Amino acid sequence: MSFQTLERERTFKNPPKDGTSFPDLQKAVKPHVDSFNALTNAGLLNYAV
Amino acid sequence: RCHLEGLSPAELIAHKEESEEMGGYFIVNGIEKLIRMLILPKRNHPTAI
Amino acid sequence: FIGIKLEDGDPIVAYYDESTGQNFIETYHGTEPGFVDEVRLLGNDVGDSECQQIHVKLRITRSPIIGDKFSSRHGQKGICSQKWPTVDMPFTESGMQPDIIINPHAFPSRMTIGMFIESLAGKAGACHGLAQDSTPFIYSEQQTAADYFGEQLVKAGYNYHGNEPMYSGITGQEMKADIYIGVVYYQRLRHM
Amino acid sequence: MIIPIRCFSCGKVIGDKWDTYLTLLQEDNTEGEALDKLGLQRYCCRRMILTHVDLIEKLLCYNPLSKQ
Amino acid sequence: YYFDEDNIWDLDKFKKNLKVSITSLDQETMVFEISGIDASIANAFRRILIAEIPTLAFEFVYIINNTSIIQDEVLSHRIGLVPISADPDMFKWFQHPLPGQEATHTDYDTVVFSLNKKCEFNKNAATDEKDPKRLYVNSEVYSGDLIWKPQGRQEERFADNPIRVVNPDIVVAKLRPGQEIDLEAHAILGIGQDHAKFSPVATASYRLLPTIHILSPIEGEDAVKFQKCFPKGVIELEEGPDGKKQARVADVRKDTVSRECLRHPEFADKVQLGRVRDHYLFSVESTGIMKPDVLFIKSIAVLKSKCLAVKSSLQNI
Amino acid sequence: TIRMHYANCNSYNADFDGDEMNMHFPQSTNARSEAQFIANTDSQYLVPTSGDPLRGLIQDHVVMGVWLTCKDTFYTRDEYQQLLFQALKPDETGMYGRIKTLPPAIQRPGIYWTGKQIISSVLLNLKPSDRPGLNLKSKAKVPGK
Amino acid sequence: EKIIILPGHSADLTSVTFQIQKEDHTLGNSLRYVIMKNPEVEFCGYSIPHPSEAKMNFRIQTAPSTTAVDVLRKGLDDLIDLCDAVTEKFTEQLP
Amino acid sequence: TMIYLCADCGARNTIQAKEVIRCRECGHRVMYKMRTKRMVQFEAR
Amino acid sequence: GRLLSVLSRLFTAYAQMRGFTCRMDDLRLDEQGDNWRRQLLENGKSFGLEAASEYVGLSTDSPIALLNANLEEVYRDDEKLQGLDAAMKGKMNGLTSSIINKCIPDGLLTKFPYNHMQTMTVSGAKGSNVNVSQISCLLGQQELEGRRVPLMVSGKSLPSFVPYETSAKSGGFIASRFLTGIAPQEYYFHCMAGREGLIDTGYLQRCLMKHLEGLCVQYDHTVRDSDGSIVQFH
Amino acid sequence: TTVRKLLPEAWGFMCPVHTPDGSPCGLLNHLARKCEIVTHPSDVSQIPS
Amino acid sequence: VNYAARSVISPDPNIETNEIGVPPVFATKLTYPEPVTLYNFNEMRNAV
Amino acid sequence: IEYAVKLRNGTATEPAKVPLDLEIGYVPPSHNGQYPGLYLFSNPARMVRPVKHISTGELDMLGPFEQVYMDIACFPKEIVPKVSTHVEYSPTNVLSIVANMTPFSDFNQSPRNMYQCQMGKQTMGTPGTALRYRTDNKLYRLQTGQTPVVRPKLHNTYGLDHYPNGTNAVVAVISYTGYDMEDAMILNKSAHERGF
Ligand SMILES: [Zn+2]
Ligand SMILES: [Zn+2]
Repeated sequence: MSFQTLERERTFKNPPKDGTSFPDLQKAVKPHVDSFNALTNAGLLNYAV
Repeated sequence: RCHLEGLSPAELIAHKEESEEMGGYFIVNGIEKLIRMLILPKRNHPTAI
Repeated sequence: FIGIKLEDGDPIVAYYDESTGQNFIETYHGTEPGFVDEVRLLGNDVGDSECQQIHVKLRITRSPIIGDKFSSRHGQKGICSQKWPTVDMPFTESGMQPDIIINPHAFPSRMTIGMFIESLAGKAGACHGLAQDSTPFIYSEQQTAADYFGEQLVKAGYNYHGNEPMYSGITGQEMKADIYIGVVYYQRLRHM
Repeated sequence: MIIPIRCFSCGKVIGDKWDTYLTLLQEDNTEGEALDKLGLQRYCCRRMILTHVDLIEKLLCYNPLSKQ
Repeated sequence: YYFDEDNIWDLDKFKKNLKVSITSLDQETMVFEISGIDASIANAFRRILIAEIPTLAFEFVYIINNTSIIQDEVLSHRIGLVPISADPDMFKWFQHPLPGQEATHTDYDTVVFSLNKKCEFNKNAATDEKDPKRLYVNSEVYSGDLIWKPQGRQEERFADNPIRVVNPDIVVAKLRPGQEIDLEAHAILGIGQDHAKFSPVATASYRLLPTIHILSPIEGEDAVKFQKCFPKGVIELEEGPDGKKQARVADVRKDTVSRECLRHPEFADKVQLGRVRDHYLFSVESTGIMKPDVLFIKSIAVLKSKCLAVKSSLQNI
Repeated sequence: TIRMHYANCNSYNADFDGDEMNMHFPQSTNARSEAQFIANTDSQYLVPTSGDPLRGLIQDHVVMGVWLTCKDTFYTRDEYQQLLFQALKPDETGMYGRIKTLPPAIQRPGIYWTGKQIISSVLLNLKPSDRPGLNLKSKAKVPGK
Repeated sequence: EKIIILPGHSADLTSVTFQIQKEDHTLGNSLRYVIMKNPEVEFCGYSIPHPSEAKMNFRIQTAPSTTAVDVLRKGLDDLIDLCDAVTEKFTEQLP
Repeated sequence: TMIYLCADCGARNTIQAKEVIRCRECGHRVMYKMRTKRMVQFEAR
Repeated sequence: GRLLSVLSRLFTAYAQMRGFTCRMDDLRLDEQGDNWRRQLLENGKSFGLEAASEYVGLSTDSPIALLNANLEEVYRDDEKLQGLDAAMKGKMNGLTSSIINKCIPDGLLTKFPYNHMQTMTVSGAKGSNVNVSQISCLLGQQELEGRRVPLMVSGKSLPSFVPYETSAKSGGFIASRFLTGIAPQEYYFHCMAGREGLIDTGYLQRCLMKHLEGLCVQYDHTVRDSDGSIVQFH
Repeated sequence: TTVRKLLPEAWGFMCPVHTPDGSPCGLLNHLARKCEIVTHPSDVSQIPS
Repeated sequence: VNYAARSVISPDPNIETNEIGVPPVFATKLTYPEPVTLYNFNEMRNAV
Repeated sequence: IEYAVKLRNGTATEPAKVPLDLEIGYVPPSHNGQYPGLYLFSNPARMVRPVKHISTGELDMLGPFEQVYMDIACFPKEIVPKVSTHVEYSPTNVLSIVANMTPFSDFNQSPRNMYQCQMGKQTMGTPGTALRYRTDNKLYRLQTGQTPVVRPKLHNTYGLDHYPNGTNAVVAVISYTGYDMEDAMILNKSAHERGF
């Protein structure tokens, strides 16, 4: 493996308009964010009330 | 329920959040608060004690 | 002013009372020279509010000073003791001075052998241009990563045991013993 | 931030050698050893332009005086 | 009480054994060989060459307007590192200003450069190519934009040799539409052991001439492996009608003394790795100020100077 | 930053990572004389728990002492003089006029001193004016084998 | 004050300890290596009290034949002569 | 008066003391102070 | 005090002149001693099951299911655990002391004087022989609070092992050395040992100091407290 | 010597080494690398069927 | 109390096992009384 | 698992007969053991980790109820047939993020690695990129950063190229100075003024 230089540069220079370049990070934080969604959606609060 | 979900790093740069924003904290008074994960016993399984 | 150097006994901001019509002041609690990188006029509310909140972001400079802590990525924390003169430092046959000198009295009783592994791997990957991969539980007891990097380095031309003959910076004449030199990743602490 | 001119270990200045080495990997198809064409005989001042992060081209896209 | 009757000083004899040869010289590189010299004197030579000769380097920076992203002190320091092409001997030292310090400038001490750039958004852009070299104009504050400002007679005294930054190509900072940096730099004579920016030589080191000598002649594969052990050139495979192959040291100077052969089990008995005790191989690399030969001559000159100064004060008492 | 010697590390047991200290100074003359004579660092060599001394040299000193002391060592006149002076530095201490040495252990084909001669020499340099030299036999740490 | 006599000097001015100001081994080691080339030197060793300052305590002990000032004088001179020989030779090498 | 920078719109606002604070062109309610030209001197260490 | 100071600066200067470093090869054993380690480990490849069958009472060629029932029956209790592990620990320790006695004095590359780590160890400077043993030979049994690795409900030491696994590899004994590296299954138990050593890691000084304030040595050499009453003579 | 011990049911679930030292040593442990938490249940009617 | 500083320590092998090397800052900020006799007069006067 | 490999790919994605989240806590019987009983759980908020089911070649998820009863091999090499029913994706999958981002972490005595995590969480690196709009109390940023020469691959995968925390130093282990004992260390003056 080599340091992704051209990747890193043509990453920085033009930020990606498609999606997050590092999905593993979003997955790493996935717990809380999905907790919030399942709160609002997923008929969670409506069950509580 | 934020205006940042689904956003690509590009428009995140259009706002003043870094390219790989994570989300996961409630912003109160400005300071990044967070609810810790805590361990409970198992759901609904009768445990011996 | 934006970017003006402050000191301790120095006003930062000035507000006056309306009724009394007298100016008050705010001094810099901190006790090190700090500048100001930007000041921010916080709209106090939804609107229709005079600027009742201001935000100053002071930038403090901390070069590596005597008494601060360094650590490789092995828990091998150290302390900046004297900042030796660059000429009194020894040198390789190529001559580049050792940017950081640590002691051999740290590795026994600390078992930080992966440090030596990382050192050799760095010495190789730097020369060839390789991003040395070091994922745990790849290298087996059949071939030690030691021997793999030893191949890398003997290909580089250096010693297989990472050693390198050094001349005393102060006496000039070489040491009786070869010396271990590599390229570790050092980050700085902030506890100081 | 920026490529640190006058490397720590070596005494060679390298700050000039950043975009000149970038457009070697970029369009010369040679791997990192294009720096050998640059003339970094050691490894010391060599390991800088190799694994230097040029984060500042991403920090600069944050002008609040962007007028837009 | 012992002098050994051979530790004597004989300027004639020392000089008659002393031999110099300049292997390679350039504008920036130099390597040469000295002989019949003790460790102390070569040590001292490296010692002066590294730090102990003065050289113009930016010291103060009067900032005028800097709205950039890089912090000011960082900008100042980074500039404080770019070299400066000017005769270091055509100057007179800066008397560091004690309290009562303001008026301590002249035109025989220091030099001033300046820069001021506001990256304007370039309107000739077709579409979005975040180069951004072509999207914006003057986005990169290089070293080629630190213009020397003459100070009186300087303009005339160096009219034959106009002073400039020796590398007009370094990128000093980076800018974007709206922001600006404006400042001027003050550069004086300073000695390396005061600040590294005053060390003129990029890299100065000397190697004791290593000697490689086999005791027993190796043969065939061991000869092949042996030549393969050390870098190429140092070992020749002996073209032997008697026997088939031996190895001999062609040029011990190309050799790196990494001591790889000694690692192999069987080779350990054949060869011994000594080093010449008296012969030195200097490798000199200045930065942009002076030519390495002038560096060498100036260094020894300064050592003579220090000898003379101690001598003069010794005469005093 | 306040600087002290290693040999005090052990007694203060401080790990020299940042652990700060209090630095006191007696005002009167009697208190300073008392600190100077009774509780001077030099008068704290045997801990009170048992007679075992705790102040003394550490990893680097014991290491290179082992190396140098080994009989395989040798020194020309240059090394011997430079090293003897380097250890002495009497001026920073005072109380001493001139340095005395020993003859070389070997003379032919060349003069050479051994590190063991060196230790003897330094021990001689501090020999009190009239205090008989030291005679002693005691086990070393490194086993003989 | 460039070079000063320290108060540990012998009455006979045979064991004086020169204290060179604003100097380090650059001159020290060369000086001593030259001095050890003098048969009339019984002792020659340099040190440094502390690197933070630039002071080098120097030492000369010699036979009662000649004192230390002349010894240091001639040693400096011989070293300068070495400098000149080196310079001359090297300069002659290149054109 | 004072001259500031509308954070988002990036527009000089020229607001005065004891005044409602907001961008005049877009309506933003956060504004930085511009950096005037102020003599500051640094060592190169 | 002077003598200490001068010896200090002395060895200091010697450090400037000579040089001393702990390079890599001072850990890599000789291939002869390397395969010595190999032979002895391959021998002890089955010691664990040996001590197991012995302590339980069955023989080494006993049926697998019989020993299975026995082991399940064993470490539902704890005393049975204590005795079993005690046996296993003595056994592994015998093996360990064995291969250590064989390798470290001569199996490694360069001999005592030139080996810079042998020096820093045997000279009392820093480290010990157990350190070179671990780094260069093996790690041994991982005594955590006495016995060893604890057994989970299914009695398997680890989801890497089968239940009622007997091999010392699953018994907290691991063979690898630091020099080459350790296997994940070993890494886990070793982490357990370390972090246990962590969680294992002054009011008396106002008790034993309270009544012991005075206790001074009066001139008559009859040591009292300051009130007048004796505590000791001489 | 309670839960503060690393009882060996964490292999791949929560990191062995990643844990502060001092008093809160052992108490707070971080998750392993890949271990997720399912947060969105599903219908299981076909499970009893 | 008064006349007692508080600082971080770093070791040093050059100085002494006895003496402690102190930065000049404290030498300035730590002072103590001294009667003046006739013979110590020149020292004290110089310090003044 | 089978319907999983179907629904993932082109196969029609019906309401899953048997979703992946559900954990099958089959508890074999034994004296003085856990009360044996099949235990199917579909509740959210459970610890669930993936491995590869060895019979098929597909993904598998289970929680800390089947672990204690499952023979999951650590290595494709370790598998003993007819008993070992699962294989770890990789031993990597046992460590956390920061502890995994550790050169040859399987070498040092574990307390060192533990200090390594606890202190490396306290490093003077970049805390992010968008600093201009951070209203925090105290942040810390280091000016001249570079990625290591030695690294685990996941340091590139996880996008750690965008938060360097240190540099790469020319280290030489040597007892030369005499000031670097009791763990102490020296810093080359030149490399320090040069922007260390
Ligand atoms: Zn370099
Ligand atoms: Zn606005």
